[PDB]
Amino acid sequence: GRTGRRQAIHDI
Amino acid sequence: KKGSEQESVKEFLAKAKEEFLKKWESPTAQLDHFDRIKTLGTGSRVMLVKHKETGNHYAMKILDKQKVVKLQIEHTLNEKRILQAVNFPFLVKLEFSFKDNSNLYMVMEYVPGGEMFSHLRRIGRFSEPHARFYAAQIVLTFEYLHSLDLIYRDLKPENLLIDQQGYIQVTDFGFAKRVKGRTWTLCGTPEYLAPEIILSKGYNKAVDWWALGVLIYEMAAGYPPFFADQPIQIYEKIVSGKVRFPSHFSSDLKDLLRNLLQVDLTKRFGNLKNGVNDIKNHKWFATTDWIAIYQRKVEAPFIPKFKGPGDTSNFDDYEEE
Ligand SMILES: CC(=O)Nc1cccc(CN)c1
Ligand SMILES: CC(=O)Nc1cccc(CN)c1
Repeated sequence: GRTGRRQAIHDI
Repeated sequence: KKGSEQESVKEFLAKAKEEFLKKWESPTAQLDHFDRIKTLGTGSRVMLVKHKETGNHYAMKILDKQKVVKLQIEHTLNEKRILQAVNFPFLVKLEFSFKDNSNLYMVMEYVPGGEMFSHLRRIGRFSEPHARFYAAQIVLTFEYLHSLDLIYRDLKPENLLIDQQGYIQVTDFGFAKRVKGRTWTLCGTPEYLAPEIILSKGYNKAVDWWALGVLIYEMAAGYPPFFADQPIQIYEKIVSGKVRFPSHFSSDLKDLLRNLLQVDLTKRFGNLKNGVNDIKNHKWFATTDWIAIYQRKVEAPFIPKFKGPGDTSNFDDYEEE
């Protein structure tokens, strides 16, 4: 799994 | 006694809604008023700045109009309008906002303790009492926001700053929205999305309660419950209705998390007849003095070190543009 900072998603 | 406590919450929320509505219906500075110091965070940036006149430090969020090209635009207006109208101990305070030909700017109080994210990844996980202290603040913040029909929609440790008392400051209202019933935008962060968002269903404030379940799990485990290298694998895990727990989780914690990370909205805590009280009165929170947390009377599990005004030592480094 992703251990670094996670980017939000703005559409699909 | 619990009856008195419930009446007092009702009273506080009615007064909070009156104050919010005054500011919501009737909502400056300029860039050369600040020295830019250092980038504190960046995404699809926030800089430490120093106000030239007063010498006060602030966190300035800079939004490039050339990047906010997606139909992004509504969300930016949501963020500014909401932040100027709310008032709660665990919400970051907006101080100034302005715009120029290139950018929009929101200038907020600087919270120098760094992101919960950094501290959690460094120590690995938090013990349950430590995690509970942070979770209690989020519970109260969402009780406040939801009472105003605001959904937050981006809870995660990256967005929770630790202040000089060791308490949380919620930042980044970029997806927060006033929603009287349901809303439909697909948005958030993959590991923290409720199943109904992924499934393209209209949804309501219960997605924030699901996300509290993810956050409590991640704080207490050191990793989130739906964990994979690619977003599509994460989404398959979220919608399955399966969660496994570390062997060190208490049974009270697992019980609370099974009720937050509940795919069935007729069963999810925070979404039932008793609302937030199914969470506040859960056994895992039995030691929590809700009013003492709100009044910041509880000693925090740790206090970040600070060398003085403008100290950025608790933040990671970023490329400067
Ligand atoms: C003066 C004042 O604000 N009293 C108040 C308000 C709301 C509810 C109750 C009921 N205990 C009392
Ligand atoms: C107001 C403020 O300081 N915001 C901030 C700082 C650093 C990082 C992030 C990104 N979650 C946000």
